[PDB]
Amino acid sequence: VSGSGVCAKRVVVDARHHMLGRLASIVAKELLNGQRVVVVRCEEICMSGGLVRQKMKYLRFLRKRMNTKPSHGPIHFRAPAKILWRTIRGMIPHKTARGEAALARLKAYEGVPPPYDRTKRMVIPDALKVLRLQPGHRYCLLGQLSKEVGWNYADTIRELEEKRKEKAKVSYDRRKQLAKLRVKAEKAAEEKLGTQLEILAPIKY
Amino acid sequence: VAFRFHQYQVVGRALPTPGDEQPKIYRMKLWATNEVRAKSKFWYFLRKLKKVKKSNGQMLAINEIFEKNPTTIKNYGIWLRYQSRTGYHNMYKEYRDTTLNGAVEQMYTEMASRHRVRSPCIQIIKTATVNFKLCKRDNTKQFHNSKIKFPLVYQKVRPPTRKLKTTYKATRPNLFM
Amino acid sequence: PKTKKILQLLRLRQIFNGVFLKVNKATINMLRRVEPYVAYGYPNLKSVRELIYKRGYGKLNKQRIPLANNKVIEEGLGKHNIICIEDLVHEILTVGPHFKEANNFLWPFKLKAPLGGLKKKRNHYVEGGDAGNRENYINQLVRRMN
Amino acid sequence: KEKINSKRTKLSAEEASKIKAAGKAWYQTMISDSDYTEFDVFSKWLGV
Amino acid sequence: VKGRTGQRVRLYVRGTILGYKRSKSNQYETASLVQIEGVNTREDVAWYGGKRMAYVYKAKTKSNGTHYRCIWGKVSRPHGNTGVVRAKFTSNLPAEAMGKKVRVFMYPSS
Amino acid sequence: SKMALGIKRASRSHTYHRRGLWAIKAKHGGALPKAEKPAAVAEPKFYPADDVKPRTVSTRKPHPTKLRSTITPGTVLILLAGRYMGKRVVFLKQLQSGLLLITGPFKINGVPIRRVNQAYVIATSTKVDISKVNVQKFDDKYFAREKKTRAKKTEGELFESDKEATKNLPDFKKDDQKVIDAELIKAIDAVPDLKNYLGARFSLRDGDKPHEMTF
RNA sequence: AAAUUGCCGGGAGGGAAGCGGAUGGGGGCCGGCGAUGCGCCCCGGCGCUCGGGGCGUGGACUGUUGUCGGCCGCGCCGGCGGCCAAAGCCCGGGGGCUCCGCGCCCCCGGCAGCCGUCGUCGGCACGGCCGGUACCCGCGCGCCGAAAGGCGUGCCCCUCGGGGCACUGCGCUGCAACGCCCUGCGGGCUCUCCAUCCGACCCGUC
RNA sequence: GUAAGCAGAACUGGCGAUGCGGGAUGAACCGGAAGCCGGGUUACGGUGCCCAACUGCGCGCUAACCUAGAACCCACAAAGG
RNA sequence: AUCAACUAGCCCCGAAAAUGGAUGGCGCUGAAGCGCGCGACCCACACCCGGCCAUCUGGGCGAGUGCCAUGCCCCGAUGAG
RNA sequence: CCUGCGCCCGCCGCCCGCCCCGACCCACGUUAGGGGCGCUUGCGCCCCCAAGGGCCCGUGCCAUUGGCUAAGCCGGUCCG
Ligand SMILES: [Mg+2]
Ligand SMILES: [Mg+2]
Ligand SMILES: [Mg+2]
Ligand SMILES: [Mg+2]
Ligand SMILES: [Mg+2]
Ligand SMILES: [Mg+2]
Ligand SMILES: [Mg+2]
Ligand SMILES: [Mg+2]
Ligand SMILES: [Mg+2]
Ligand SMILES: [Mg+2]
Ligand SMILES: [Mg+2]
Ligand SMILES: [Mg+2]
Ligand SMILES: [Mg+2]
Ligand SMILES: [Mg+2]
Repeated sequence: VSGSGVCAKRVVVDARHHMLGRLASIVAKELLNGQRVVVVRCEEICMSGGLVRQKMKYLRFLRKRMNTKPSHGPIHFRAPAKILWRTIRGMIPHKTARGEAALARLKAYEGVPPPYDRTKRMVIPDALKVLRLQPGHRYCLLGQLSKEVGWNYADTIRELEEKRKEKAKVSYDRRKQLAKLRVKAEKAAEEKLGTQLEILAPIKY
Repeated sequence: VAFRFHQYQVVGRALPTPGDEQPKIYRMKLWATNEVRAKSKFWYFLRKLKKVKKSNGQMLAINEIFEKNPTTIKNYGIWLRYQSRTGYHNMYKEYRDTTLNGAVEQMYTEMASRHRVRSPCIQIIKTATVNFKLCKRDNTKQFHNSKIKFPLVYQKVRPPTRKLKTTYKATRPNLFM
Repeated sequence: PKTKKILQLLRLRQIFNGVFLKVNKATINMLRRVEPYVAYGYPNLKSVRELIYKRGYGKLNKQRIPLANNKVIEEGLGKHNIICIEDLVHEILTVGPHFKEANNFLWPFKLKAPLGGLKKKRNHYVEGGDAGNRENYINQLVRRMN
Repeated sequence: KEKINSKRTKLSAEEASKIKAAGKAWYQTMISDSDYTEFDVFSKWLGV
Repeated sequence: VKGRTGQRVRLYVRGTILGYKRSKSNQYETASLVQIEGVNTREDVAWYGGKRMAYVYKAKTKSNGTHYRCIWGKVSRPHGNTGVVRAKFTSNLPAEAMGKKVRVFMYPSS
Repeated sequence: SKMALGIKRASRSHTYHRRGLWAIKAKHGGALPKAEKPAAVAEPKFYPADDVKPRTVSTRKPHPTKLRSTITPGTVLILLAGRYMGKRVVFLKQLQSGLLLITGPFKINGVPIRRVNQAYVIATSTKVDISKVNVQKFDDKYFAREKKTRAKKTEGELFESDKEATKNLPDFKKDDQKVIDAELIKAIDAVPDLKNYLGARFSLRDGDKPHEMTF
């Protein structure tokens, strides 16, 4: 992993059905390479090995605390966005100025808040579940783990997403109509211009 | 391209002594990754089978055996002797390959996989082209079926070359088998 | 200490130094005792020629003199009717009556680290490592250290 | 390029007979199998 | 972007600084590593071998009437398989320059 | 042929032919000439204490710079740098110093006749026909700068007056430009869109990969 | 004088600081920090040196390109040789298998389209670092040519191309073309502060 | 000697006296020994992130509801299922 | 169509300790685990090519236009403490 | 609540500083399946592999001196 090499102002990544470790590794190198990343829908991140293994792993994590001052001890986050951020922090040198700067470039959210709902959301093929996991091997959703370890905002994230997904689908239909009339325009204009568009025939698909 | 393994005839005999100006000549068919390793393994068997060491011996000829019809599919049997963690065993195998070199390469691979056996621990007794109608293993027989038909249940999603690699993509990959 | 002494006699006292040897029962039994430390094989015409032109240096009065020209050979050997670099090649390749003199004349070759790498140096060539006899395959290794 | 009699006859047919017969005879030698009828115990397992 | 304002021919390709030539315990500031936009194989970067590069930054005070400063370089050789190049500049790049952008030009053309 | 030429050059016979010791065997009869002894000055004005070593007027004769194979007259070049970066121009001929002589043409691009170093150019595939254009009036000294002194520091009085003055490009050079571009445009006017092509600049729109892009 | 302290100005700070290598930003300082002279010339006065012009030059430091060497790295393409080479391809022949993977498998003999492995020979394109000539190369001594470079005679060779050898002499012998700045908001600095990456445990002692 | 990072011997090498690369970390384990530099290439070891170098091309085995397992020395696991 | 023993790969049981906790960490499940391979690549103060400093070696310089001769120049190898 | 001599807001006159260099693009869902379009509302048709695509005067010395200007497109501003 070297880096995307892209000049985008930011890259919004829809983390649904990505693998936490593979996604975190890709995102971490991007942050080090100076890029800014937004990751949305972290409740939908997938983890290999079922819920039971992942619950056990997380409750071993709850055991670790400074015996004489637990508030100083390891800080156990419940929200999926914070689970993602600490997994990324594990893959960055975060005790240097350079790694502090890298972590600043990362924003992680549960669900798709504004303005990121009207933005195009990219996917990282190297971490997708369909390509990285063999159908029939246990996995859980990072939202599911948080629910069972004490994240009390699962339902509000669910309420908000349904209203957004409905609001996005009517927009799907509105563009669906606009796409069709534009298509008929394509023909109607492309017959108005005859040989004058001949140079495009062998390079079109 | 190259085959990792090659089949060799190796010919050799003891040194002519003040008696026996015509010592007896031996041959084997050996598998190795080059001539040098082929000659070395010849002198292994001929020390421990026919009691002639490389020192008191002489090398006569070494030739590479090639497949006659590489473009066709042959079934194969391999009789092999190997060493486990607690002894020695005899094992028989069936393979399908266009060349017998290809058949041997699979055999070493499945021994290192299914049994953790390394190449310095395997001796190939006998090799053969078992014609179909006499193949024993069930894996090899299910391919002896004209009207063979099956889907590709596993299919790699990857660009033609790394030139077209990206990190991000607009849409999810579209797969159907 | 015994391995150390033999490599001094073979004029190999630095890694990736190369020299030319005559086959002998006396010689082969010296390589058997230092084999983990050396790779060796049978050189051919191209390997013997390119080594001597490109990386050949003479031992004139205990000093390492590059064989940039033929007069160095004439003054180096001369007495043994070796006059040119091309007869110096011939003297080495077809082991001749003065192979002793024309091979001691050549200073030990100083070779590159092999372009493309080695396999495991710790094993014999037969095992898949690099030590020992690799008879004609030494020529492939010459191309990559020359 | 201009189809001069390239690689014209190096030798005659009868030599081409014995030449190709000889190498082919050396071919059966190379790929010849041992019978394996030395091993009474393993004769069935070996298939011979 | 319709009716934009800005410099309005692009004769260069964007590149980003990744750090210096490294081992896991040593660092060599004389050669920096540069990711070039759109190259994705070790054979694709033979095209850029030798091309000049410019790290353009802004200093705090004006000199010759501008705050802009530029240090020039060239692409030397590929680094790895995926299309990263070793870059050499007149001066070693700033350690804070990593994660920033460089301009890869076509000037010493072939 | 690099080595084949090299073998030919060092041939004992052929270097005799090359140097021309025949035809020097001619003048001075059945012999090869002698020489004499210069430096009979007998008039040192000074005597340096350093062990003197005089001025070099080198006899070494560096080979002329090579022209890239695809830079053939009439081909359209893209300028990669300078104030005309991106401009598409016409290649006329190589000059004596090796610099390429190019024209906008100035009617179309605004690029006059000028030298461009071959390094800063990418040759395109398209071809103009210029083998009825006359270019011998141009040579390297045409562009010879004849630069003046350092005394005219551009100062507040001088900043815009230089712009508001005109003592610059002289009358014959602007008359020259009209001669060539008038001839050039005829063959340019033959090719459709070739006039538009030169008036535009080359640009890297997003996703254009030079190592892929054929020109 | 130092330790240590106050005031003024400047700089930096998330549980040490200091340190070694890099460089970037600020400072502060550096005019031997960086040149304007030398050769032909025409006078007009004191062959030699100053006063005007005419004349070609010529200056720290640094920029780009070219061309020659040296070492290196990468990519492409072509020829030859060995093997029974086999093979696919085109033709011909040879064995059993019993409704079967069945238009089955294996085998051999001719030949004239492509394609392993091992060795070798050749050409070409790109790129990196160093160097710039007192000899090695190279130049003048003849002509042509802007310059590459070419131009002569005789013997040997195939016999196209053209090829190879020939007698050899005198001297000479630090590669170039353009730039930028020139008391400046310029150039650099081994000095000071700070930032960042990498490295980095406190010395003496047994 | 039940053994011990225990006590005593034989041959060789190392540390001590020695930096450097790797084994996360370590006096003696692996590579390798050194003037101050430029360029090239390697050894041991590696190429998901930390961390320079492929989420490279192949074939199998493993599914752990015990912290599956994952580095010569080396930081154990046995009889038995 | 099937039965019985045996055999050996990975997995599981056998498998208990005191601050909170360690395949180095995060993590990984057509692996980023295990075994065997194939292409490249990355990485030492080691090897190669070059400059420079020092050591050591071997040379050249008088009927001297000749020199800190305790000097300059040339050649080769070398450099830990 | 918001400093009676203190502050705030709006317009143009710009001048610096800052980022950038086309810094253009909203479906959900699954992948042993899905997508667009018609009519039995399920059937047909066509498409399924990568944004490897579309869009955009995309073309003027960050952009020459003046006039004119459809239809179309982009910005600021007014209102809803
Ligand atoms: Mg990396
Ligand atoms: Mg390499
Ligand atoms: Mg290795
Ligand atoms: Mg060892
Ligand atoms: Mg004091
Ligand atoms: Mg203060
Ligand atoms: Mg510091
Ligand atoms: Mg500084
Ligand atoms: Mg060169
Ligand atoms: Mg046949
Ligand atoms: Mg002591
Ligand atoms: Mg180096
Ligand atoms: Mg000495
Ligand atoms: Mg040394």
